[PDB]
Amino acid sequence: DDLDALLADLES
Amino acid sequence: ERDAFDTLFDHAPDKLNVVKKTLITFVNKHLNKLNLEVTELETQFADGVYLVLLMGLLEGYFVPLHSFFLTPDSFEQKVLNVSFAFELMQDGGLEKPKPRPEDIVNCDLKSTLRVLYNLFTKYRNVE
Repeated sequence: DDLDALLADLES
Repeated sequence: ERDAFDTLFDHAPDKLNVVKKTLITFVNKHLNKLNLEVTELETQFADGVYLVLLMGLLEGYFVPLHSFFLTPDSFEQKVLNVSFAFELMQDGGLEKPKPRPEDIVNCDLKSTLRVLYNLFTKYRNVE
């Protein structure tokens, strides 16, 4: 689920 | 060995600009304090200076002056700087970075993003 996790950090 | 940045560049390249930007804001949250600014992650971390300065700012280190080059004049100096920055990351308790110090100096975008994101993950709450 790495891209989901990455974008939750950097799209917040 | 594959990670989210591999997935980003392969399948979701339009999400790269928000990834850049968030990381730029994070690094300039700290570098601005020294009257320094990053406009572009592609090249501005390659000489290793800002990564060293950033670690000093993030951990509150007394960075030894003779441990890195403030104005690196060659590939090898830029190579000693990134390695020292990696050393300071590990001194704070971060895992050894994935990229070789040379990957940063050679302006590899994925490598640059990986290093900066792992600092973001750890230090996003540091004022």
